[PDB]
Amino acid sequence: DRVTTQTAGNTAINTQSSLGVLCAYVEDPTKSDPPSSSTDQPTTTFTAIDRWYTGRLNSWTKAVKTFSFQAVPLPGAFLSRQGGLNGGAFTATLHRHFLMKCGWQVQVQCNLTQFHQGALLVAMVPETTLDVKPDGKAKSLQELNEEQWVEMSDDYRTGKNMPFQSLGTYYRPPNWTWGPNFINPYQVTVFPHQILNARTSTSVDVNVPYIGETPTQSSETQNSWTLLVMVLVPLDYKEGATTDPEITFSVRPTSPYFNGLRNRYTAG
Amino acid sequence: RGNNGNMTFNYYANTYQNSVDFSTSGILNPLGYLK
Amino acid sequence: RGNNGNMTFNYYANTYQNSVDFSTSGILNPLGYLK
Amino acid sequence: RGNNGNMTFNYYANTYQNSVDFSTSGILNPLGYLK
Amino acid sequence: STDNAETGVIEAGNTDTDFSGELAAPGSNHTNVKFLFDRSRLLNVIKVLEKDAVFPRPFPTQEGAQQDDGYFCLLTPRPTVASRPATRFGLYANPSGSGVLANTSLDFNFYSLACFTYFRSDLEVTVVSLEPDLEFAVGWFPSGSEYQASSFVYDQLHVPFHFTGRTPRAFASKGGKVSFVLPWNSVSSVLPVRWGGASKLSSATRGLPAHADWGTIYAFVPRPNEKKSTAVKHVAVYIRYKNARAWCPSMLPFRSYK
Amino acid sequence: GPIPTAPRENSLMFLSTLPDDTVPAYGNVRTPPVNYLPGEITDLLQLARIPTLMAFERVPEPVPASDTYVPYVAVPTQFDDRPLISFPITLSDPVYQNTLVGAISSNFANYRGCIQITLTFCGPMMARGKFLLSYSPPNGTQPQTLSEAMQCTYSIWDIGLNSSWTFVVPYISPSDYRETRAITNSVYSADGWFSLHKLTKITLPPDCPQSPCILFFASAGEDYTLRLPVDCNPSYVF
Amino acid sequence: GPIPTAPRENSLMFLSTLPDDTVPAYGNVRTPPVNYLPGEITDLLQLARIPTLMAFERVPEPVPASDTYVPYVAVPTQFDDRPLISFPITLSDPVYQNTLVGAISSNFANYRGCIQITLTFCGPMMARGKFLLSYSPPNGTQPQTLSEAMQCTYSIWDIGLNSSWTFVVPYISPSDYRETRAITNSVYSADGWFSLHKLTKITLPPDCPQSPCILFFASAGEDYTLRLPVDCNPSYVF
Amino acid sequence: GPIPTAPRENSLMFLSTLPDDTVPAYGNVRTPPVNYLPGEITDLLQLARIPTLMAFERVPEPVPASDTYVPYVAVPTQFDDRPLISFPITLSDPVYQNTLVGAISSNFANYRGCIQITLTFCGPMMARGKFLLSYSPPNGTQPQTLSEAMQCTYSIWDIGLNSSWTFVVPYISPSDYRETRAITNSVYSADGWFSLHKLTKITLPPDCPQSPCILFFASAGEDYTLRLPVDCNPSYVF
Repeated sequence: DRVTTQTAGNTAINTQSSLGVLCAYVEDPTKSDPPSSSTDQPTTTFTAIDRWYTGRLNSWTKAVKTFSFQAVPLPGAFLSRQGGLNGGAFTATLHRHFLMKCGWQVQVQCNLTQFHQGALLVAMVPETTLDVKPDGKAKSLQELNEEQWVEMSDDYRTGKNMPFQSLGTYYRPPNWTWGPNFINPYQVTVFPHQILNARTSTSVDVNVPYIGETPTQSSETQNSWTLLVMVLVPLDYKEGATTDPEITFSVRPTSPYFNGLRNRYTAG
Repeated sequence: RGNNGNMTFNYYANTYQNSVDFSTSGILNPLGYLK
Repeated sequence: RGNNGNMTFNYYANTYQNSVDFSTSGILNPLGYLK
Repeated sequence: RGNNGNMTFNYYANTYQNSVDFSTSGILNPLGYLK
Repeated sequence: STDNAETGVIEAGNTDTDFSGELAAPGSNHTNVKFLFDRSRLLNVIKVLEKDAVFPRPFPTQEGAQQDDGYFCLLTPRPTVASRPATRFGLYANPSGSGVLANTSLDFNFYSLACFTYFRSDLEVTVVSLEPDLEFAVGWFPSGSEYQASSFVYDQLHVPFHFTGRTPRAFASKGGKVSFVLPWNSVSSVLPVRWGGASKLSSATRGLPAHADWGTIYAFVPRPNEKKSTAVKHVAVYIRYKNARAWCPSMLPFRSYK
Repeated sequence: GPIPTAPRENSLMFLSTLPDDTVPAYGNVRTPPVNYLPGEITDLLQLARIPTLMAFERVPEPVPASDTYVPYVAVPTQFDDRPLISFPITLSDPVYQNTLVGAISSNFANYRGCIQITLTFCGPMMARGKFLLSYSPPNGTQPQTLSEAMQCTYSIWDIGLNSSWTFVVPYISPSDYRETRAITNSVYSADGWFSLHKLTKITLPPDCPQSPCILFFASAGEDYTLRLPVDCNPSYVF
Repeated sequence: GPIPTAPRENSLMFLSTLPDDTVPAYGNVRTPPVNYLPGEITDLLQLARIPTLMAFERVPEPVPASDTYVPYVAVPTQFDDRPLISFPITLSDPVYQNTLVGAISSNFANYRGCIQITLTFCGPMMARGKFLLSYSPPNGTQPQTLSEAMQCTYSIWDIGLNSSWTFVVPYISPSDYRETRAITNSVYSADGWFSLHKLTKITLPPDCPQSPCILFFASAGEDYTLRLPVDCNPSYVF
Repeated sequence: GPIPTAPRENSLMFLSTLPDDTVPAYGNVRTPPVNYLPGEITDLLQLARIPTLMAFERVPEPVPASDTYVPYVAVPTQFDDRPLISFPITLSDPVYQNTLVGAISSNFANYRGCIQITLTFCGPMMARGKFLLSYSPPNGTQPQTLSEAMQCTYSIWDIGLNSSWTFVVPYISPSDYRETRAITNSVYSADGWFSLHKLTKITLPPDCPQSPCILFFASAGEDYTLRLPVDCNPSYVF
């Protein structure tokens, strides 16, 4: 049963190496109630947002070290058009509503074949500030193109580089040492995940529901789910094989609830 | 249960000893499934 | 009820723990009506 | 029994006041026998 | 047995799967979330108020600010700085310099076993004096509330307003202790152990939640402002999580190999 | 025999909010009963539901004294594409400061439910006009344009036989409860803006007085709820 | 009348692990309910059963920096009768230090049940080979020979269609429980060694890359149990 | 409401022998069960009933060292009308000092019931002889004559096929209990004497070894009982 073609709206995506769909942490992340904390009528789903959206990540290479990763914030990639992920009607609905609640269906494709070795960890990781620089501003697409991969080091292991409020001249500047948005890179397999091994498959499936600190969250600021693509085993091949395989990803929202209908968002 | 042993008698009512959530209107579960 | 949680047992009688008025012989009420 | 006299009432549950062993799956006995 | 780890699901096996044997019988349940976190541990050490405080200003605090640092304790497992919620934990490695040394706090025991993303519990607070035979009292105000920073005059003695109010005040005896349990008082459903959002639409800091707390406590002497000596006194804070529940399995902190 | 007891560590502590009774010293006292006296108040939300006057500054720019705050907004004949009056939905804002909803709620930490704004046209009966009343969710910039107000939650109010319009501000919040006081001015405390725009100009027959006035009331909806009593502000006594 | 009481000698003692409730100060508070939020964690062994990556040094002898610890062991073509990787079954050892089993268990004093080691072959599909995975009971000298590994508890793993092998380490202990941390390195804390030997060499068609890698996971069996919570190590914050 | 209580004058007193439980600090702990382990000891009188060796000095007068105490009494061929061995029935006497009856009972204040003295003839099978074993009640002078031993409680023991004789010392006391240790050497602590007399000489065929030996055991009867535990003697550790 490795051939699966999954249909949503007017978009159908196909794979011939399906490992199955990782359903965590409920038996169906589409089974869900109207959000109890808002009393206006929610804007529910319709068939032009009941569809998949496809974007591009940076190329995986021999030079990419172990545990180097790419971070795709959701819904932040739609807001920033990261990797060409234009969201159409879904992004148009995002910019016009104050609250947003949904789960996510994600599929990441990478075009491996035989005579190649390597493994990619593909996880949906709650909750990250990995899309943000240590100065507190979000990464631009130029900066995401210049990395080309985020290197694991002392920072991002301990949380030392997470965004912070400066204390000011009144206080002594403290030695920042630790933070709770660390990545423990050996433990990323606790999250809803699959492994894109070169040996066995070209695509992976993860299916996640809505989670949050509140039964709905603000459309502009939430980062409750993040598509993390992390190298476990580096790429190796002999010369004459395909250099620089590409990584694409396909994102579908599940059971969206929109609240607080208002005009298009303009920043301050 | 929790780290509690004095089970015989409770002096205060439940809604004063603890919070309760408002109405809107072992054997372990696996954290992941395959289709 | 009031700000009281120890509901199980009262040591003193009601007419000693509180006053009571002598004999002579939620859903909210509106404070105003229109005719 | 042991050196215990306050037998009427126990405040804490048995598994908190004492240990209990886990499941796997007077007149005096003589310490020796002859065949 | 043969598997595919790329599945993301791996069945928890036993000795009898490949070899000859049987299941080891269960004999403990201490990994239960309601059992594990239901124990008291040292949160923070705060100074004792002897006068009406001026609450610490929001960041960035500038020069010449007249304020009383080190007296207020956020009831958070999350890291704090200068009685306000923080993202990074900070410490001071060297004495020399000039400027105010900000108070920072953590629950190391919590993050050693969180291991999860979301948390909710009631909170037993226990207050222990570090000075012998101290007569002291505990003032609390909930999440979203603030300190009432003024005094009133009785018989030409300035009596601060934090001696009273609608929020709980607990007077300890001479050398006594204070213990009480607090409900989950936030506007939020749960406390985020780790957070990726932003509280404001403009100039907010990513990963800093606004109301991931059970309120703020402070210690004060139950005597008016005229009664004061120079000797500073200290108070330790103990917290215990009641009816703890957890959601969304996640990571444990990195352990350095040096 | 003596009952064995283990006094806890918090013994002899006075706790101001303790939910338990104390010992009576002067019992067996009967008070005069209260059969005759009407108007018994079970719950303070019964007075929160009663509409009371808001406050605004009268006119820009010159005023004889800044204390001249007024419960109405005058409607000028001049047209410019900005709202006549606007205020944030934030219960610590001065526009609610002397309303019963703001004064009662300011002694509580949290609120839930809808605020009900009531308008009253106090102009002459011969006056005709239309107003657009719009509630905006929080945004990076407050809306000012009538086209921007039209994209929000809005209702058009017509001047006619009935003089009043009750506008229920919808409860749109990410969390189940909202903070009464905007300390950090977060999304949990400031719930956007209500604004008044004139749709058409007010038309008058001759010898009518110019610039009629709209009287403003604030009131709590039937679903309105308050939680977590806090210390009062004693600023009023000084 | 006053009840006669005899307070015990441990009166007014604060005990941090006391299994009893204290007095509530701020009751009658209802929190927002939690119907919507999935993934509720009843027990930490549910996360202990989840496989996570182990750690080893990459290659001997020269390394650019000693911090280059890696979740896999590379398989060289060279043959010598020693295991490729070996580590003691001791939950305080650095090979478990950043696994969930080691990190969770290190805050507990005792464990019972089986550790489940999961291997993953990340080489190319055209690669063929065989490995011998052996668990040794404690001994005066750690076994190194393949003949010595064959005499222990062992399983042969074949490279093929299925890429992974789950090796359950058997629970062989003199006592019912075992110590998590090897203070004195006794028989109650160190339960021997797991070792990996290559049975046959890995065979490759030409233009395959040399030295494929085996990815290592550690996980708790379904019979795994933890007891006696202890104080944490705060070394991570410094 | 607060329950009215009257704490007694002995409040906060620690009493080492209090028959009541204290507060648990570390509950919910399950220990490993004990199904496999036999030999469970319910009561120390089960070990008191087990016979153990008494002690006497070997031979008068010259000894190489006074530490040469011996569990038997040698039987010489010489005849004189005095007992071969005698000892008081007093559980603090050195003859009981390293028996289980004396060592267990010395940590108790009182005893009741019978002491059972067991004799064992360790000489050759060809030996024949007769002994008179006599228990004397307390008297102004200890009896020494065989005619005086015959007037007391006595039994004649014959050497033959069965090698052992169990002599039960009768419980003859004015009070229901007797003191273990003779402080003042009163009638309540010293219960007379047991004595061994030879009735006939031991006869031997030639080439038998001279002076056979009788091995002595002390043991508690089935009616033996101990009461009132006291402080131990720590003299053994120095």
